[PDB]
Amino acid sequence: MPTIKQLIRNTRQPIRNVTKSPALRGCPQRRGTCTRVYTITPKKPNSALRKVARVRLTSGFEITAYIPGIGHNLQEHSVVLVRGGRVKDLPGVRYHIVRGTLDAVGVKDRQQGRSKYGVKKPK
Amino acid sequence: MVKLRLKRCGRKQRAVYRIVAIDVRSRREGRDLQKVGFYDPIKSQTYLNVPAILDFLEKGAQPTETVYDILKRAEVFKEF
Amino acid sequence: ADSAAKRTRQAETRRLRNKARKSEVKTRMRKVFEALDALKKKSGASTEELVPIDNLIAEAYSAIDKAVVKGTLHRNTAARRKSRLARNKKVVEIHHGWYTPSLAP
Amino acid sequence: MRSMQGKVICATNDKTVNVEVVRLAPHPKYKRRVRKKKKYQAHDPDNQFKVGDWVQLDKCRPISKTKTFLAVAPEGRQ
RNA sequence: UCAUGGAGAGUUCGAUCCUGGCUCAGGAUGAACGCUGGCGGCAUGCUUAACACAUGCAAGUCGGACGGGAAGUGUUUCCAGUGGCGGACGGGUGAGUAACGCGUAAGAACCUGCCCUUGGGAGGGGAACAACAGCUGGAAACGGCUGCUAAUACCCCGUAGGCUGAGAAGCAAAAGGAGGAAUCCGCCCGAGGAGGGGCUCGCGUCUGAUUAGCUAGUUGGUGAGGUAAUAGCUUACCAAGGCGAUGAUCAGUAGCUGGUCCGAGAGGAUGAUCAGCCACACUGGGACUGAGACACGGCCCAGACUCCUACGGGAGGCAGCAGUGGGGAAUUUUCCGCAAUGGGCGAAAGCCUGACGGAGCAAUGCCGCGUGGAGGCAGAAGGCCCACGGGUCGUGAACUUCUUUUCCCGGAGAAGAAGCAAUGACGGUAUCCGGGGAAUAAGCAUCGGCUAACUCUGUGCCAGCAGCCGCGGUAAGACAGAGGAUGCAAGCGUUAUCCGGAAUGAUUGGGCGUAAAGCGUCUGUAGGUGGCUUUUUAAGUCCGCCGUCAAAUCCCAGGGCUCAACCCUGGACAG
Repeated sequence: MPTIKQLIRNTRQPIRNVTKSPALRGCPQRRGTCTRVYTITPKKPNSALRKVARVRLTSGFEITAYIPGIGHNLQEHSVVLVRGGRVKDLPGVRYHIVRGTLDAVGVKDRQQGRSKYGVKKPK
Repeated sequence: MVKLRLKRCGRKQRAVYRIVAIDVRSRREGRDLQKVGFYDPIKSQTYLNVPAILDFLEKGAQPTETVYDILKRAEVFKEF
Repeated sequence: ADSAAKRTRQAETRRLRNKARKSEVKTRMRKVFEALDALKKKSGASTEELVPIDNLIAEAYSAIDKAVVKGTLHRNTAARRKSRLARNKKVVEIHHGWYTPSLAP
Repeated sequence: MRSMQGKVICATNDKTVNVEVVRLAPHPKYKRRVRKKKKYQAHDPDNQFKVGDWVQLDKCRPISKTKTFLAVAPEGRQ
């Protein structure tokens, strides 16, 4: 790439920081409607039953979001609040569900790091 | 014309005023050909820059009320 | 009526001045129309030229009458009256420019 | 300001000449000196310019949409 | 002297070097959510649906222009109407607009009420139109005949350093009011200036060639018109031009800039509040008056939509401030005041300003402050862990004294307001003085490596965690709990967006034998670069001077708020 004419045509441009969440497309976290609350398995090295809610969003997408924590109240057609963040083990799950927010209760009996799970103080 | 007038330049409850000779149609905090004067009503000085006020009053930009009152404190008024 | 009108008062006065200015600009178009009309006739078939200019000059004076009168009232700026009086005397200078008054710079 | 000297392109219009104006310009991000051509319509009531002569453009009153210059002559100090 | 700036780590492999990608450590948000929440100062507060809008208010004023009437009994306050300016400013939003719209820098063909300077003028007449009185139509909204009236309201004649025209010639104006006067505010015609606009042009102004031709008032010329002014602005005829592979045309996106944030730097992204310019005002399209609009709260028409109707018809534009509803993860009070400041009007008095000045709510942000200070036998009670010796929570607490920022209970009490006095929404706020009293006040992440912090109990590829690597199949420094520790602190975390790191788009700063990559080779157009000497102009280049790049911001130095944040004054390199 000489300074003359292969480069005052253009070098090229890198695209963007590609969006790591194609939904949520305004901004960070977005209200959701539960459609399925099924349970899938990770890839080969792990072994678990991870419990994800496939959730329709208010944006216009439908997307399978993970449910953190131990206990979960989430039945059919409830309302959640999804956020970004890639669960590695599950192919397709791109998102999380916030706990302690609207119609998704905090986890049962947790006393270490409660702000990630929406549990008020005991004691 | 131009109307020599103050503009509020300070925080809340402060009232540090500039004397600017802007066109009268502008909003009260706009832009000037030459920002001539100062007025600090709490307690401080008032730089005036007499030759430029005589330039604009010599041209005929009438001032407002209290700008004229500041101009009546000092002996600025000469009709030449 | 209401205690404050303030803009319908405007629109009333705008209706009135619409009537007056519409009307008397139309008077100006009529008198310029007659001047250019008779000039067209004496360009067409007159056969004696330096004599009948008194009528064209008379109606042209009425044209300069209503032109400048409507220059006094605010419906015509300067360089409107200048452009149209200059228009009429362009036309007169052309009708004499074809023929018997010889004019050269 | 400056005039804009430049070659006459094609004068198949009365009182009207197209003029290439060649202008060096620093390209912004990369620091060379790229030429850009821009051709204009100039006025001449004399229309005494053939193809290929080179004139100087000076701003005047706009004559048409594009014709906003009249070109007379360069100085010629070699 | 200048320098005030550049950090790495993990992951390919049994290991090693390397290329290369991902991920993190750093800042910033107009932010959102979770947990927790003492105060103060200053900012900020629909990013989304330019999506509809209930209610009130957001633009008036002038009786010293004029006529009437309606309270008060010579005297004054008001008033619908005709007039005068103001409604084109101020406020709000960014849908459009890739374009002289903006930014910067020149130019000539113009206009300009209010504002200064300046030369001259204001004789004479006359007709009505509102108002009003009567009749009458309508639920309302509005009207309709009949008469009448005044003026700074209209019309005519004369007169004019103006205009038209080559000249000849013609053409054109006025208004009075206040006051006893004095005089002042005016009016008409000119001539300048300032400021404000209207135009034109150089340069800068996003991506896409899987959009290659476009353009026929199109690009010129003349004549006729037109505009405040130049102009295909418009029209008839003639010429065939004009733009484009340096991206025309089309499609898509986007208000722009002082600036903000990042970066060592070059520059990358972006345009909230602050400020300047543009555009829009329910969606479209028109014109009217005025100096100035094609006018947010003007008019007329069409379209869609909501309200009223007595069914014939009317009325309406919150993207003004507050507010409601919807959408959204998410953005407030249907507040006080014209005291200041700035507008508009008026001779003044004053009036009106949801601009603006304040107040309220919200840790939304930046800054400051507190939750105690000093001592505390090294003796006890307890949690957790222990080679059962003990260790550690731990001077921590308990406990003794000191103090009161804050808290409560009382007193005082501002400037802000302008030399005639009076004039404060804020507010009895800020600040100060006195009386108790440690009293009223600490959480949230993390502890496998990056990355500071670790052991124990339970679970047994389950529950789960996770930013990347990956932990989890019986003793887990990675899950869950406890203890302890770490880092932060009225905050702490997660997420999203942007830059850094990233030399991972490279001018500074990369590569092409084998890692991704040299066309199969060759001719050659456009274009790019180019031998030596001498001479000339100076376009580039360099130096001086000058103009400008608004103010605010950033940098330096002072100054003010008890400091800081923030505010203010002056100065300037760059470029």
